[PDB]
This record gives sequence, structure tokens and C-alpha cells, in this order.
Amino acid sequence: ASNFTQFVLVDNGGTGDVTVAPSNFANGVAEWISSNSRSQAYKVTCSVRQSSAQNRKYTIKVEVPKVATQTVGGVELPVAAWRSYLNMELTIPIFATNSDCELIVKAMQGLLKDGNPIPSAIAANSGIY
Amino acid sequence: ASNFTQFVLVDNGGTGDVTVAPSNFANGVAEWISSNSRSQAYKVTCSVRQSSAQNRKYTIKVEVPKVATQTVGGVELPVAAWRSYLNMELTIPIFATNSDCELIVKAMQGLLKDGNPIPSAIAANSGIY
Amino acid sequence: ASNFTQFVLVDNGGTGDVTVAPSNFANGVAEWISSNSRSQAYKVTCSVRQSSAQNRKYTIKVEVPKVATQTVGGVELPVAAWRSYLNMELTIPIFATNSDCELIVKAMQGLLKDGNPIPSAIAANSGIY
Amino acid sequence: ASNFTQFVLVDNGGTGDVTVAPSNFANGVAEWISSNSRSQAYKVTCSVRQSSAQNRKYTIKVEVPKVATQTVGGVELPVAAWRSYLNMELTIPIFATNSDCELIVKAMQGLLKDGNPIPSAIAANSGIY
Amino acid sequence: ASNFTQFVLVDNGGTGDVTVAPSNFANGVAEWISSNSRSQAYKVTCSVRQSSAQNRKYTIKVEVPKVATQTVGGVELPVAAWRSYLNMELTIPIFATNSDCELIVKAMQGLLKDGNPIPSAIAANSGIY
Amino acid sequence: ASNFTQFVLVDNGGTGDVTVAPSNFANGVAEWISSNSRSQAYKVTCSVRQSSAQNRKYTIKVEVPKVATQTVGGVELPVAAWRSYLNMELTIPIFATNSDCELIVKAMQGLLKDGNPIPSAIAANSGIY
Repeated sequence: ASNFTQFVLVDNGGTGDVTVAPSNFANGVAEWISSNSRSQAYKVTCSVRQSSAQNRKYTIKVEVPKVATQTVGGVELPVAAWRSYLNMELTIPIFATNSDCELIVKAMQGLLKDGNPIPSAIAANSGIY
Repeated sequence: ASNFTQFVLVDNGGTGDVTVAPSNFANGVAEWISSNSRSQAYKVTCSVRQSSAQNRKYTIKVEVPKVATQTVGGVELPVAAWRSYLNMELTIPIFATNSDCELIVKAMQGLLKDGNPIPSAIAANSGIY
Repeated sequence: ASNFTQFVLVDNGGTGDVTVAPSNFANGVAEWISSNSRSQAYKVTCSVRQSSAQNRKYTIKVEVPKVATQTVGGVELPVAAWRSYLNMELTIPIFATNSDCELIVKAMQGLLKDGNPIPSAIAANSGIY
Repeated sequence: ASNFTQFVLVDNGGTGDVTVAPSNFANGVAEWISSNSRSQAYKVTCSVRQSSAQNRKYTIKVEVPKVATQTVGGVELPVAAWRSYLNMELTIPIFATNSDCELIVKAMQGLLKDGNPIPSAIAANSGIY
Repeated sequence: ASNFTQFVLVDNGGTGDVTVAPSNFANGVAEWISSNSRSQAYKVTCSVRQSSAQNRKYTIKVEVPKVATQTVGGVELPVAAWRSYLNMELTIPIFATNSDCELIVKAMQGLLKDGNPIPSAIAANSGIY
Repeated sequence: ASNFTQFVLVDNGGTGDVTVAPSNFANGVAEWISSNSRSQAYKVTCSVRQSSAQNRKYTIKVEVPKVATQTVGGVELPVAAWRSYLNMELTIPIFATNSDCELIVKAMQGLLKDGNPIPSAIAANSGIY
């Protein structure tokens, strides 16, 4: 069941979607990027390992470009002003079954579902109030 | 209106859904828990801070328990056999607009969407290949 | 093309086969893991290195679990009651051609072929008699 | 009955097979040797012992020669230009039944089956890619 | 689709072409080798890394052998009389777009094109004058 | 057989080609540049020397400008953000004949030919996957 394929990272109803495609598999770490320069592209990486005696850990990283007023193909500096970073670590005990892992995935999806508090706060440049 | 509201963490289609409700805001950490004992409850936390002069950082954590009943000294107690921990750190430059932040939210949602590589690998107890 | 793919480790006809899938390639050691709980999964690893100026060495390891349920204090967990460990080291001189390597592989396959003395002894909990 | 018998180590169809025959059983180590000159012969050894209170350990070794003629000072001798060495160690707990042992053997056979990643890498003078 | 595929390293017009095929990806170094013994094979390697915060570096190496048969201790062995080594280091800023990278590739191709000064000098065992 | 002449570094089908012409021969090092400012020009250099007792080494360097969003004739800073560098070293044993050197040139051409893995990865801002 090979799964290292391109997917839609940002869905805009079919027009203007952001697709990321496989770009690197060095050291077993899967990497996806959008069709941009490295400084302006969406980037996804994912790897999993045995973190401890009784846990496995997925390490998932995402880079998102700032798009308002950007210059496509231009040199934008400083780098830290134009990019957002997501660092996500999922620790799962070795006892978890496929059913348990499906539940964990549902928890993450529900956490980030549109209309829920956490995505609402992020989208509104706000905290919890 | 306040964004500190209850939400469905695990959507099972209306029956057996896991709901978490606001439970604490002490020390600037927003907390949600399911309607269980503290030993067996699901848990969600979220905080935001000015990590540096030009970036803001969200710190989001989720705990998924595997519930069980443990006999301690001849008495049965509600415990969690183990817990799965999700840790998300999201750094956003102060220059990001609301539309830029909406892109970040859509990227995360698309990352975890059903059928996409990363959730499929997690649900299947496997890496990406 | 790529040989870091899913494969059938235990061929139980067509139904009930044990399949292992790539999970990790850290430090140049490829790792395959079967699905469901990691505590009960099969494990295969393989690495190759230049052991001397004239020799290359393959290191291959396989773990076969005995699946069981552990119950301690009323808490049930899926575990391996015990595991069987295979450690293989194969040294091949740099002078060997593709034809020579194919012959070496045939030797290993013939060593473990059904009806032959060594697989028969292993399958019968027996030595050589 | 007896498993200390002649067997086909390399199966080259029906003509040109490499057959090894019992030669020695000293110190509880069974040894098979192919025919013709010993300097060029294939070698297989196998022994089993109680490695710990709960484990039995098989030690299996195979030598594959590259046949050649050595000429020193006009004197010709049949030799092996070099040899490939396989060393296998298999540990099986005393609790394993005959069914469990048959499963372990199937795992080894499936590991080395044609088309699978590890035999393919060996036959192609290659690693995992 | 994966870009880790076999390719014709030396094009002789369809007869006598030298083909290299994927052979290893351990430690993040992609390797190709020809269908020969390791002592006589052609070799290609390629890796990419973030050399600094704003540049990426490709490291590409090729080995071209001059094959021969060497008598060592009265036994003939396949060796390389000597090897020619090509080492390429290519540094690209993160701000380069795909079109910018295509220009880099075209520049290298035009540099080595038949009839151009540098390949002519190399083929003629001479410098540029 | 003088060979220090202008050549087409980037071929765009006859219209828009990038030609580089001789611009310096100090210290015996041949240099070509395009018709631009030094900060925005294509630049090629080549020299050859006796690197060791049994090897000669060609040192070939190429500089390629970033063209997307450039400003022709403008001051573009920092320099490292607008230019890509190729450093290529070809080591050839003194025993190699003209025929051997022609084969080496073919190897380089095949390495960089359109549609092959290495140029494909570079053009797509990607590694090997």
C-alpha cells in the first residue's frame, strides 16, 4: 500500500488549489513541495520512528508562505517575515491497534475542523477569549 | 462572541461522539476536557504567545486515552491504560494577514484529510513509502 | 523500481498472509514492520556496508512474535508472549559479478527450501539426526 | 527419516545443480560438502544448542566458492579465488510449538523469495533504494 | 512518479551503451551502478542538502573505470586498472524558481555539448588556448 | 587546434540563446562571459593541471544568474541570493588515451541529458525520491 503520492494541501474548491508533490525521500523522510521556489513553496515532511521503549513518534513539519503582497519569484527578506512553520509530533504507544490509530486521526481532524475554536482563533489572528 | 466553546473532538456520526468542553483558563492556557474522570478524560490545551519581536507561536496539545479498569489493592479504579500525545507548535509572523492565517488553517486541514498520505499512514500503523 | 516496498513475509496461501511495510531508513538501516499493534508486529531490517577493502557485508534481522494478551491488575494489553530472532550476516567480495550474486541467492533459497534438512529440523523443534 | 542426508543446495534446473553431502558430525556440528576438490567445494554446517534456560539457538553457515585455477611457477592447482560467507543465528523459545516453528520457517523462506526486496538487492550487487 | 530510475550514462548508439541502475539510497546518498562487479562497475551518486539558510547544494559524483584482469597470487581477478573521478558541486539559492533551475540545467548541458570548447579539449587531452 | 572561442552556453532554439565569449586568459585560465554586467552575467572558467603523479585535473567553474524578477543593469543584493555556482573537477589518470577521454566526456553528457534523473531533480527544485 504505497502512499508517497501528491495530494491537495490547500483545497479552494477545485480552482486555485495548492497541490504538493513528492520531492525527496533521503534518509527515509518523505518530503512534498509545491511548484514554487524553495523560499516561497509549501513544504510537508513526515517521518516515524521508535522514540522510546513503549512509544512511536510521528514527526510532521509544514511550511506555509505568506502570500499577501508577495512577489512571485522574488527575493523576500528577512526569511522569518515571510514564512510560517508547523511542527507536529504525535506520540503513540506501541500497544495501539489500527482502530486506536484511526480514532487518533479523527481527534486531529476534529481539532482542526472549520468552525471549531482552535482553527477559528488561528484564522482570526487571535487567542482564546 | 467568545470562541472558548465546546466542540466535537471525535466525530462518530452523531452516536458515540467525543465532546470536549471548556474547563480551565488559568495561567493563560485554555483547557478542554471530556465528561469523564480526570484519569480517563480526553484533554485539549491551547495557548498563544509573542515568541519573538516579529513572530507569534501557538502551542496546542491533545491527549487521547485508552480507558481501562485497574485493580489496586483489591479495589477497581478508572484509569487509562495508556495515552497518545499530540503536540503542535505553530509559528506565524506578525506580518501575516487574516487571509494568510486562513491559508495556514486550510493547509493543516488538507494535511489531515481522509484519503491523504499522512493520515492513511498513521491509521495503518506504517510510515510513508 | 524501488526495492524499499511492501512485501509478503509469511505466505499463508492467499488469506492470512503476514505483510511487512517500510517504516524507517535511519542510519542506512532499512526497516519493515507489519500492521496493527507495534508490540505484536513482525520486524525485518537490512543494511549493507563495505566491511573491508575487498568485502561488502549484508546484515539482515527478522523478528517473529507470538501474539498474546497480557492482563495485569485487570488491564489488558496486546503483547508478544515471546519473539524468535533471526540474525543473518552475508559477506560478498567486490569481485563477485551479478551472475555470482544470483548463485549466492540461489544457495540461500535452496538451503531453506521445504523438505531440505535444515528447514525440516527447525520446523520439527529438532536438530540433525 | 534421517535428515542428515544429501540435498540440492543450488537448484540450476535439472542439470548443473550443486549438491552437498554429509561429511562430518564432530562436536555436534553437522557438515555437508559438495563433491570434487575440497578446495573448491561448497560447505554447509548446522548446529543447535540450549543457549539459555528458555531459548534454543541454531547456528547455520554456508560457504559459496568462486572456482578458479591457480598457477604459481607453472604448477596448476584447483582453488577458490574467493568465497562468500553466510552466517545465520536463529533463536527460538522452548515454548514454541511445531505450528509456531513452521511459521518461523515460512518467514525465512518468504524473506528470501524471488522478487522480494532483500534477495533482489543481493542479486543485483545493491542495497535498499 | 519517482525520479530514481535507471538511465544511459554512455550512449554508444544502442549497442554497447553503459546503463546505470538505482542501487542504494542509504544515508541520503542516491547511488547508481552498472551491471558489473563492484570492482569494475561504473558509479553515480547524488545528494542534496541545505548548505546554509538561503542556499541548497547538490553533490554529484561519477566514477569511470578502465577495466582489466589482474593476476593476484596466480589467480585472475576482475579489477579496474584506474578510475576517472568527476566531482560536481552545485549551489542554488532558495529564491531560484523552477525556471531559474531549468536555466542552470541548460547551461550545464550546453557546456558539455559536442563541438564546444571544453569537451573538445578534454577529449583531445589538451587545455584551452 | 585552437579552441578558445565563443559558444552557446544556453540554447533556446536559436532565439534568446545565451552566448559566452572569451574575456580573460590570465594565468592560462580560460574565461568566458555573457554580455552583461559582471554581477548578472553567465561566466565559465576552465583550466587543467597535473594534480598528482598519476592524475591530471580539469577545474571547471560556471556562474548562472537568477533571472526571475531580476532588474537588468541594477544593483541586486545580497549577491548570494541572485547567483548559482557550479564547481566541477574532473580527475583523469595519465594513462587515459584520447579514446578513454572521449568516453569520459560521453559519461558527463549522459549524466546531464534531458529526461535523466539528475537534471530532472535539479530543474524541479527536488532531490531523489
